[PDB]
Amino acid sequence: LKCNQLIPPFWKTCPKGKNLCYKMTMRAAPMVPVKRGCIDVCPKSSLLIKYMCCNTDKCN
Repeated sequence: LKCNQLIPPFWKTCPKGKNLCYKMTMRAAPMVPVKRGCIDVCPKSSLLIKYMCCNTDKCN
């Protein structure tokens, strides 16, 4: 269970508990990928920022 952060080859193995990941793109702008990382589950997405969470590696 691992996930890529932004774009060039740089992913990381997620820690126990957090077998999921995400990609916080901004809704303010179209979908600007600001954050990306290893979590468990997505928090409350803000109207200004979309939290694109998943359980599968690479998805972010």
